[PDB]
Amino acid sequence: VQQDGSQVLLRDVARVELGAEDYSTVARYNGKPAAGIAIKLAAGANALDT
Amino acid sequence: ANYFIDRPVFAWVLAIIMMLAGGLAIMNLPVAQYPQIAPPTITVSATYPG
Amino acid sequence: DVISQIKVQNNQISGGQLGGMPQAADQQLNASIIVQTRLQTPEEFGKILLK
Ligand SMILES: CCCCCCCCCCCC
Repeated sequence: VQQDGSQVLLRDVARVELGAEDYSTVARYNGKPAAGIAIKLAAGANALDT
Repeated sequence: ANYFIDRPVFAWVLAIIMMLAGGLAIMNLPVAQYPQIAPPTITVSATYPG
Repeated sequence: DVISQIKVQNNQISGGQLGGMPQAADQQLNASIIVQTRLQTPEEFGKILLK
């Protein structure tokens, strides 16, 4: 809070944004952007019914 | 041995038991491309941002 | 005071990257920044600035 009385908020010194945590990975499906998962299976598993 | 020859019903019952056990086995048995072959590994991952 | 100054001048400060994700389009530089490293010799420990 400044002596003039004006309030300094975070939005006045920074840009807040719902972004990502790890920014170093770009996944694209058939050129289109996308995000996927890799199912590494389990030790004792049924490769078909799973 | 040779005492099954005199008792065909015993042999047939043993065959039926084998077939039943085999069917029960194939109904519930895991299927996979390959079993666990590689020696077990443990991976420790740590992250230091920047 | 000596302990605090040793803690300050014997750190592993993570500088970061000079241009990294999310990077602006048309970016052709990618380097790491080395700000500080842990001291290695008693001579270096002798030159820690106390005041
Ligand atoms: C099955 C074990 C090896 C063969 C045993 C033969 C036993 C002699 C013939 C049957 C006598 C009743």
